[PDB]
Amino acid sequence: KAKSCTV
Amino acid sequence: KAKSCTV
Amino acid sequence: GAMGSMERASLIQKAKLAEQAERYEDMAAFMKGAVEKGEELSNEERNLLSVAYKNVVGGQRAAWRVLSSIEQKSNEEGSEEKGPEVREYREKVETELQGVCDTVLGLLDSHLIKEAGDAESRVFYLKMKGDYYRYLAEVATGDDKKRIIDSARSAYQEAMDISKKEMPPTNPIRLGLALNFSVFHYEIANSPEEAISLAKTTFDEAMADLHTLSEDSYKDSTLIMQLLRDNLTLWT
Amino acid sequence: GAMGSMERASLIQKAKLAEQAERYEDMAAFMKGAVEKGEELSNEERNLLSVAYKNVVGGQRAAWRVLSSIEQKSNEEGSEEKGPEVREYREKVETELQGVCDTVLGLLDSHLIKEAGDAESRVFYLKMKGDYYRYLAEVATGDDKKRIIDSARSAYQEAMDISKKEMPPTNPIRLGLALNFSVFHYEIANSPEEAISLAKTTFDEAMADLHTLSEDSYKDSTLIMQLLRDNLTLWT
Ligand SMILES: CN(CCS)C(=O)c1cc(Br)cc(C=O)c1
Ligand SMILES: CN(CCS)C(=O)c1cc(Br)cc(C=O)c1
Ligand SMILES: [Cl-]
Ligand SMILES: [Cl-]
Ligand SMILES: [Mg+2]
Ligand SMILES: [Mg+2]
Ligand SMILES: [Mg+2]
Ligand SMILES: [Mg+2]
Ligand SMILES: [Mg+2]
Repeated sequence: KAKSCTV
Repeated sequence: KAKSCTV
Repeated sequence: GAMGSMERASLIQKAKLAEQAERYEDMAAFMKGAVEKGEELSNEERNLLSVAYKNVVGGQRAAWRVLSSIEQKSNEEGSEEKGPEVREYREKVETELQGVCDTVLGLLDSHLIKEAGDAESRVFYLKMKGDYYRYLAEVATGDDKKRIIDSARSAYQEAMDISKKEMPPTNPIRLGLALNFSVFHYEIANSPEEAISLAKTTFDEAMADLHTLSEDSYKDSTLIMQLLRDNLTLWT
Repeated sequence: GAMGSMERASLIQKAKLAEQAERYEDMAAFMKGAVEKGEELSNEERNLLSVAYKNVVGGQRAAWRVLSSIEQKSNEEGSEEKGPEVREYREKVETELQGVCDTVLGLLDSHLIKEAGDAESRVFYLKMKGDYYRYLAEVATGDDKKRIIDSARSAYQEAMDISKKEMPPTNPIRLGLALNFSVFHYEIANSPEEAISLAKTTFDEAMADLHTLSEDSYKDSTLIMQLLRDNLTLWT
């Protein structure tokens, strides 16, 4: 799972 | 008691 | 304010539901919340405000009169001492009534009256100011009684001056104001002749202007004229 | 709407309290109510909307992946038949996830996007539209899958076109959009080379513009650049 725009 | 402006 | 989180339109809607359910304390709390939103009130909204508080304070006044009569009988010669309870409970009801009057007067002062420029709104609010000072005067017995009576008189007089200049003699707000000011003269100010003269002049000037009205306006005006006539019959 | 009676400002206030309490379902419901008041959202309010729904859908996506993995193992050779329960429960979670995506997409369509004229708001909402179509695409297996993927692509592409014209390469919204579009290419569109090329070009153009920024803006931009770098390390 790639990092998306969160937190 | 006189009647005032009600109801 | 406990109504600060509710939408103005929802407060209005709930005030109307509370009226239908005869929940006048709730109605008044909803309308207080609506006033505190800071916008001016429409004609219908002013009527909801007045109906709500008139019903709340009307129940308190009726209870106060029952208790005051019991208390007066307790102070007759030959009446047994029953302790402080009647006075205490009359004082409790009186304090609540004064609190409601202070709440209404506070809404008028912050800031309904100062923002009311049209005759129909300004006269309506000044009449209310006279009414709630009058209810304070009904229970007043101390050193501020004269100033409470004068506050009622001054508000009614300003409303009368505007109503005579700006509104026809059949206007229901003008008529209801004159009715209540006449009651003030009779019941508060010890001026029965002024009460009679005001009721008669108001009735006669309205009668002469009925010819200008539609059927529906005629019904509205004649309803209040009958209250003036009822009082004149009581007083003469 | 169950929030129709609450003031817009109270909904915003409660969304912030819900965030502090980690009550993201409540946060999202408050922000949905705020959007439905019909006024445009400020920068801070847009961030609250996005955080709320990202947390709600993030929990659903994580649960869906757990259940999908269990279901896939159930369909291996040698696995015992356990009945319809795993599929049924995966479908239940999937339907709820789709419902949340449809809710967000509905808010964007009625009427956040059409009312958004500044680049910062329009790009933000179009990025969200791409994201929630992407989450629909993650679970799609039927005849509309290609159209769902194309809806995500089209929203991202419009957001990219605006962001490149109207915003500096270090702008955090532009960077987060490029990050998410790269993830779309890698995970949804079977285009790992496009994902890598977009992440690299985005990173390099931001690096060249860092010299223009204050210390605080530099921190904001470099945080997102590190996510791009993390993905490039994973992908290469
Ligand atoms: C019939 N009627 C009540 C008896 S006066 C009214 O038209 C009315 C109602 C309200 Br609320 C306020 C006022 C003020 O003058 C008058
Ligand atoms: C740090 N960060 C999150 C990781 S990209 C952001 O600045 C951010 C936050 C939100 Br809400 C939306 C967007 C859109 O691009 C970007
Ligand atoms: Cl008591
Ligand atoms: Cl289930
Ligand atoms: Mg005004
Ligand atoms: Mg006039
Ligand atoms: Mg509002
Ligand atoms: Mg706009
Ligand atoms: Mg710009």
